[PDB]
Amino acid sequence: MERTYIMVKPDGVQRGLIGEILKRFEMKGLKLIAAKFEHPTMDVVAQHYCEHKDKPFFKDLCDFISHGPVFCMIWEGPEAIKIGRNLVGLTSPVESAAGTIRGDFGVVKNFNIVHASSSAEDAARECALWFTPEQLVTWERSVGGWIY
Amino acid sequence: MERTYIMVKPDGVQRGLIGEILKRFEMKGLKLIAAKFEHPTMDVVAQHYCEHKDKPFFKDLCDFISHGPVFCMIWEGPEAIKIGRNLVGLTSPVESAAGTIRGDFGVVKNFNIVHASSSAEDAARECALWFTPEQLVTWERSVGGWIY
Amino acid sequence: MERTYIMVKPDGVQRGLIGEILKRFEMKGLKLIAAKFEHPTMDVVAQHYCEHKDKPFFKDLCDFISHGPVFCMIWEGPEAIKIGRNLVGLTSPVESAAGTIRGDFGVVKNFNIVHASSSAEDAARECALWFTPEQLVTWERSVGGWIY
Amino acid sequence: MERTYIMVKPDGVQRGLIGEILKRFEMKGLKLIAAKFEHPTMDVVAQHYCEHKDKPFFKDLCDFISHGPVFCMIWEGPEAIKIGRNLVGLTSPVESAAGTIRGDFGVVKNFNIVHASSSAEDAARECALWFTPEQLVTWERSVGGWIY
Amino acid sequence: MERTYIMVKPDGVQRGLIGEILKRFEMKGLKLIAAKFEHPTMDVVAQHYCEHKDKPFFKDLCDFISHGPVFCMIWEGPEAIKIGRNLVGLTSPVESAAGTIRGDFGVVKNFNIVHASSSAEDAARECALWFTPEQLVTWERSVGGWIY
Amino acid sequence: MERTYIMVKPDGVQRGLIGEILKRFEMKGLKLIAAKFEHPTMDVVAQHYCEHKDKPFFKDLCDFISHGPVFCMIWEGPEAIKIGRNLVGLTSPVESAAGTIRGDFGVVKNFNIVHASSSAEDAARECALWFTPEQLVTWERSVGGWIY
Repeated sequence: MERTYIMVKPDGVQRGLIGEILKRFEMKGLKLIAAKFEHPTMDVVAQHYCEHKDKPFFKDLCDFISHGPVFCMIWEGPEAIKIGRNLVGLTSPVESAAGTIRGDFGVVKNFNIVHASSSAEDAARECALWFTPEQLVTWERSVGGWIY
Repeated sequence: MERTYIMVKPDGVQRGLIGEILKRFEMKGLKLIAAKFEHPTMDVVAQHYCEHKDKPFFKDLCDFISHGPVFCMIWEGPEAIKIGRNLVGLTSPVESAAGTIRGDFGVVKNFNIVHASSSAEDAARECALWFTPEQLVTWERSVGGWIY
Repeated sequence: MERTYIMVKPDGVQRGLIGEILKRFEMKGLKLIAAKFEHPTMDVVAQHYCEHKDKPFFKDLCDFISHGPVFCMIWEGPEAIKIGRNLVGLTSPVESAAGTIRGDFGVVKNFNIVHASSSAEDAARECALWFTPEQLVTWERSVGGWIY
Repeated sequence: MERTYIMVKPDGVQRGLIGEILKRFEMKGLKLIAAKFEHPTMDVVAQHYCEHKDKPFFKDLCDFISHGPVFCMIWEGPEAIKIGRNLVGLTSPVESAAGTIRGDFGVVKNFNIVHASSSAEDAARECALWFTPEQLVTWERSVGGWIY
Repeated sequence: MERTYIMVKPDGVQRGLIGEILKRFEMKGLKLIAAKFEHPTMDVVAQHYCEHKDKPFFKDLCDFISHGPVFCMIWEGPEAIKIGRNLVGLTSPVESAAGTIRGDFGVVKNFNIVHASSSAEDAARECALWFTPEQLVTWERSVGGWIY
Repeated sequence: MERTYIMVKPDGVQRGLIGEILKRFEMKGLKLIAAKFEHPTMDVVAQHYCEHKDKPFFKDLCDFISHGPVFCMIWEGPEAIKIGRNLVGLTSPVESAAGTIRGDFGVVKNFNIVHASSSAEDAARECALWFTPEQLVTWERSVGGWIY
């Protein structure tokens, strides 16, 4: 039972894919916990990409996301993190199978539409980093017991 | 040039229609300004429904929405308010034409999926009431000039 | 609280529209009670079109449906009958609005894809005529109380 | 039995709507006669829009369309012209109902995505003008006898 | 040339997925032979799942399916069985790729939405068992010679 | 940076799939350069299948396509050729994964709906063979820099 951080990146937003991406997660049956449209701050972006702290691309990459806008979500369910990765596809859209977001919509990795958490450790950081705890929604799905 | 407040209500959320509704607004070409998933407070709900202040249904209605969850949006464009009404349909889904959200998904008015602002005055209140000003996103669509 | 009889006609079946039509009624929120794919008997068709018993086109119309195949459904809900008409469109496709089954898929009256009960009296007859009591399914939807 | 001229205008092409529009005509059941993607010539554009020869907005209207690109189509069927109009919606998208092309995707009237032949007279002119005799395709649909 | 048994399980029906699934089989081009919505009998269920006669999870598995409802189908085509498997995905949805039924809509394996015949042996058993000879529909597609 | 030739074959045209296919390539992000609907000449078909010049099935395959109709497209982008193969699926539909054109719509090799250039060498030949230089459209997408 997990929560994963999913983020429509600026290219996703410019291309009008927010609704499509949300809907794919919703139909999959993960439970929505948090969502918001935003212009991120540089500090949040720099923490988000902390693992790439001192490499040549770091500045350009941070600039691209902090310029925004982005659409932020947290989704909940058994093996949510792996499911997010499955729905999104591989890092390179050219290697992504049709059916996945990247497979269906992306061309080059610089513009791969959407972020999904990579691991339990990344998910734990990302969920707390992008959303304050008052933004987490407690609710119960009448239909939930037929999903898991 | 207007902004309208659009809200997926609890029945919308339970039925898995957040993504579908967002996507219909996105494809229409209105520009997204603000969005968030939330559990509303009674005080916000009571202000939202202020025009029904002292009628028999007021308590039940406020309870239904404040129990939540809801999905909140603001959308921008020429005649956004009228466009929101067009996409959503008439108050009673049974009177709503197929193609509209209510036409395509709703059965009875108590469960009509989604709220759209009714008028310029309602929109002005609703946008400021549901969203703090730091939640409004400034951005520019590369494709915008082909929409309006 | 009503039950309406809905029938994908042979032109609809030939064109691969059974699923699309079932889906529209399902997405609308009506509760499915009954469904089967069949080659109808001439007796049932002749009863179905009994109001036209003594008219010129009667033979051709009966043969058309009895030759089949058809897909039969019963759908339940408040004002299901009116809702059926709303989803299907006007008798002639050139007059049906986009969004409806005929408006989206039909070209001429004789190939108008699908049948919906026209009134309470017709539905009462059609539901019992096309389906036996054994073929009516009693069940309870967990999400049902969010629809009506 | 008519032929109507349908043209995806530059805004339609910029917004990635060619397939969406083609698909809607195709699902409606009209028979495709001709199609091509092109940069139109100024001569053709001024001739197409000749009814507007002496008018303030003529030079801008022509420039917009001849700058291109456009996707040109011919569609065949009983009452094809009226049907084109039904699928597309009214001149102004704000006044176009959901389910039509303009109702689902348009906002303003300068950017209303697609053209449809207005009348029998207009259709005959437009077909002869945007297409050459040898671009018209003769073929027969196996399923066609189930459409009209 | 094969016939495969496809069954929308109770979770599928609860989640409003009957039309979605039918539509995917229909678009794939397999030919529909039989369909019905039913509350299955305990006798049929225990027989269908006989390979699991003596096992801890037998009594719960049968109860789940016989409580119902289910939507039953037969689909015909060259290598229909393997195709059913391809459309549906692997037993566990987490391991099912996007684009399949389970990959797009499933989360856990107890709630994996739909059954598909596993092998030729299984298909012949399942068809004879969930359907009676007179529920099988003989018909011919005009477009069928363009599919196989 | 590549151009790939994509062709809806007669079975695809007969089944109403032109729009669906155009839409998938458009949604993927490749830039449309060329498109037309046509009855192809035997000369062009024979060249198209020249690698099979001296084989038994050659006559039947040539007749099948030359009888037509076909819908021809050229699509541009980084690795367009590989992307074309990815969207279309494996040569045989029973082996193509759900999500692909063949995986979603095809049943057998001979009716596999659509053609995509197989390699750089094939694409270079196919683009010039099926289209004249005059039919290539030069244009610039406002949203283009968000795709690649």
